[PDB]
Amino acid sequence: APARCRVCGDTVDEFLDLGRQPLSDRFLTPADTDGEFFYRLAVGRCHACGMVQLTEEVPRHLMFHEEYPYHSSGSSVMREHFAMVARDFLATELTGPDPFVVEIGCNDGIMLRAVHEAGVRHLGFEPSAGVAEVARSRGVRVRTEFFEKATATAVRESEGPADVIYAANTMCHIPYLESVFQGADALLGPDGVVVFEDPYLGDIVAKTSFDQIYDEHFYLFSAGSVAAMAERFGFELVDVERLPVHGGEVRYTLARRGARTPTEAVGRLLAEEREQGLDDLATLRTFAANVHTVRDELVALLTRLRAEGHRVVGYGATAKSATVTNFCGIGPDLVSFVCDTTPGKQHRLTPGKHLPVRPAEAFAPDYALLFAWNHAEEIMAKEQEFHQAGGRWILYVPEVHIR
Ligand SMILES: Nc1ncnc2c1ncn2[C@@H]1O[C@H](CSCC[C@H](N)C(=O)O)[C@@H](O)[C@H]1O
Ligand SMILES: Cc1cn([C@H]2C[C@H](O)[C@@H](COP(=O)(O)O)O2)c(=O)[nH]c1=O
Ligand SMILES: [Zn+2]
Repeated sequence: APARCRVCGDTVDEFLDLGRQPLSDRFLTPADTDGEFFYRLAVGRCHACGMVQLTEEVPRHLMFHEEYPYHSSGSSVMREHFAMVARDFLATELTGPDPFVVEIGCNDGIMLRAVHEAGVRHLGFEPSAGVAEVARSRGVRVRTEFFEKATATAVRESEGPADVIYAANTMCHIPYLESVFQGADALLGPDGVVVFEDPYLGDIVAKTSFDQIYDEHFYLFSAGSVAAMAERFGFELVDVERLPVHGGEVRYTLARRGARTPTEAVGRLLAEEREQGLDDLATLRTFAANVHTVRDELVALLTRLRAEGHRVVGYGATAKSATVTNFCGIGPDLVSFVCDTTPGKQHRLTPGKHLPVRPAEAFAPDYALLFAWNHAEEIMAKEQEFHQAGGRWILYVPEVHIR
């Protein structure tokens, strides 16, 4: 029997079943292995409001806790991006004599750092206690708390109204959006905005990039779903922008209903989504057929390659890759190990399928399976050596192909 929509409570129509999955970032020490968590990863569309979402939630505190392993400042290009975000806010929203910006999911303080440094009052919400502490050491004010209604309301009471509430790669992790927006209601000034950027459903379908579907991406936002969501909560979609990062995102700007005028980009994106059928169950079924084809093809290839004695190695032990390995039944018998630059992932086995993770230097095989497809260019150039040697790259986004 079907899931209830986490926004409006109506029935969700499941369109893709990705099977039993581990938590995407629980890399196993061989010393433990035993009590590995699995859940059923599948995706559906609310029948009333069209919000695309997972049909089983992972409990928030099993993902967001004291050992949260994703550190934002690992990425130089993401450090640059969030500096730019900070500068953009200071030029446009945080222009007053004593403004205030709240960030949901501030992580190691990669964006709020630049706001603090501009002398602007701020507060991060970061429930993962470890990274929260990194943000604090860097001067950012942080509450080690989940942003929701009550926690947002107590910040209003002690610190006054916010001009901006920002969330980057965070809103799609939070099923309880109503509580989030009751929080925003309490906390924003009359003209304030909620601004969030997350993986975009349009790019997922166009690219068949189904490895964007894993535990921490409860929602696959579009302009259409976000607009309806907003409307339900007394908000309004007033700006949108497409971002190239993390495989394709949109940054959505909401204000309170009737408070701001929507930009021409909003209507434009809404019409694009409409003519492309992005709101149709039927389109999402085509996507799921395309995903099955990718699986069929990727498996057939890897098995052909093993029968012919070609060694295959994985490149990039991405959080996304968990979905591909578990969905495709790819274990050590089809890919011997995965090269990764993160030392907290090395000396360990990948979530669910338990591929050994070895350092980058281990790379120098006949074929390399490129899991970090969103950094393909960078990777293939760094490793020209390999492909000069007759090495070949198997990619599965947007299709199974070799290069
Ligand atoms: N209700 C909530 N309020 C605030 N942060 C939350 C939350 N639920 C999850 N998070 C946090 O959201 C983050 C998702 S990862 C995002 C960090 C990233 N570089 C960025 O773009 O901000 C984690 O650090 C996690 O602890
Ligand atoms: C770009 C790159 C990423 N990786 C891995 C590290 C991370 O685990 C992951 C990509 O992180 P991102 O999604 O935050 O950009 O891929 C490598 O091992 N080598 C590389 O050259
Ligand atoms: Zn709904």
